[PDB]
Order: sequence, then structure tokens, then C-alpha cells
Amino acid sequence: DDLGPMFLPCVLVPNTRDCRPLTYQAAIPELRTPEELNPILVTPPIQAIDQDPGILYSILVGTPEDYPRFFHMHPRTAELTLLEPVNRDFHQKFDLVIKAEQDNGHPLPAFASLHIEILDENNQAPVFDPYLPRNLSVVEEEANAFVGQVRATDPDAGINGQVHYSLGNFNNLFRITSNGSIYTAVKLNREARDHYELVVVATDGAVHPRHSTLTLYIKVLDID
Ligand SMILES: [Ca+2]
Ligand SMILES: [K+]
Ligand code: NA
Repeated sequence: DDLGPMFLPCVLVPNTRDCRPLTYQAAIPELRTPEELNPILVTPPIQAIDQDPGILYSILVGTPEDYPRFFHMHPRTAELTLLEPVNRDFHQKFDLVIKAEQDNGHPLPAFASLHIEILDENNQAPVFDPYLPRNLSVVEEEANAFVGQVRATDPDAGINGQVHYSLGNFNNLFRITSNGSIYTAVKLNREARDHYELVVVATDGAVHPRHSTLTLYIKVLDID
């Protein structure tokens, strides 16, 4: 008797001869174009094979219901195409059911799920507080001495608005904490060097991060 297709990979549910059902995965940034994004990468790659003729792939049903305005699945290659840029204010995700059927003979179809996440655009870079003191004094011959503190904010929502601090230079002489506090990492020496132009970097938590930088002028003071 004819057997139908199965989606890959087929990992058997233990103490059965049944494949565990698959949920394929994709993620698409909102507002980007078809031309930029196509073909959409699916993980793992969509594939079905005859358990024993040809194979036809389709999207059977899905939600939200206007998915056919946004996606096309090639019937022979399973390649997934975006048709229009998605706006995350209208769609945060799509959940699709896909099917594979035998071309010659009874369809004996297999089914899988396909989840497509829509990623929020990271519209803005962090913005340092404009009235921060940037001329900073610190005494020599002191390690772990507090130098000063910066702050930046980011308008975007979620991870896209969460600010992280790092130094752009002199990473052997200073350090910065998650709240923007800068300390010496070693004992400085005025006689050796009395001035540093230190770069602080503010980065957001986005998949595609944005960054800003601030210059601080550090003066090393005599112990007296
Ligand atoms: Ca941002
Ligand atoms: K958005
Ligand atoms: Na078959």
C-alpha cells in the first residue's frame, strides 16, 4: 500500500513509530522589503520525502487570516517568499499550517507548523543626557576610584530601548558598570599621563543594535 510524505526531520516519539510534529521557525524584521529579505530563512529547512512519485508543498491554513497577502510558498521547493513589508503594529506573528502531499497517487498528506515572528524595528539610538558633566577629575595612585557617571536613554520599546554601557577605548585603565558608573581599573600616575579622552558607548538591546558615543575628558590629579 502507498505511503505518503513525511516532513524532515522525523524524530520518533519514543515507544511509537510516530514522528514528532514539527514547528518550523522564521523571523522577519518589520518594515523591511521583500527584495531585502527573500528568500525567508526557515529553521530547520522545510523538506518532506515520500516514506516509500513527486511532492507538493502548500500553506493549508493560518492566522492571522490575511497571511496570503504576505507569504507565498513555492509548491515544489517549499521556498518561502515575503510579498509585502510587514508592519508590527498590525501583525506580531503568524502561525501557519503547512502540508506536503504526494503528486501521483492518493495525497496521504503530512502536516507541520510554521511560526513566523515579526521583529520590532529598532528605530532610535540611545541618547546621552545632554547636561552630563564631561570634564572629570580623579586622583592618581588609586585603583577602583570613582571617576564619574553617565546616563543615556532610548525611546524604543522593549529590548530596543534597553541601554547598555561600554568603553570605546582605555579598557585596560577604566571600567564602566551597567548603571553607567566609571571607575579606574588601575592606579593612574599623573607624572606619566595626566589626561585621557575617554569614549563611552551606549548600545541598545536590539537584535540589530544602535549605538551612540560620548567623549569624557579625564584629568588625573596629584595626591597632594
Ligand atoms: Ca533603540
Ligand atoms: K514598530
Ligand atoms: Na508513496
